[PDB]
Amino acid sequence: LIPVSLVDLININIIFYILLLYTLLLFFIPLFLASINYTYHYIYKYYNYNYNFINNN
Amino acid sequence: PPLPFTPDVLQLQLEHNVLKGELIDRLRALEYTIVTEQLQA
Repeated sequence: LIPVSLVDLININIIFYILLLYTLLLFFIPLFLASINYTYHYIYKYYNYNYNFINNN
Repeated sequence: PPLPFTPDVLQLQLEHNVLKGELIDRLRALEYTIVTEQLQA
């Protein structure tokens, strides 16, 4: 069979494929990280320090 | 007299001076938070 071949085991063409693929991955990481979570919105809205005052009398 | 007791003027000026700063420091925190509400608005 064709895919049963030692030439296709260390094929430099697929290595170029992998190289270009992961270089492009590296180039686009800062866009994959650009998703917003709404957890600090929750922290801002719900974190309420104690607003009661001290009154000895 | 108008009062029924003898107030300790030192302890009242103490609580007054402490409580005054706590109120001003509270208003500054609220003005700080209002800035984020008049931005969101």
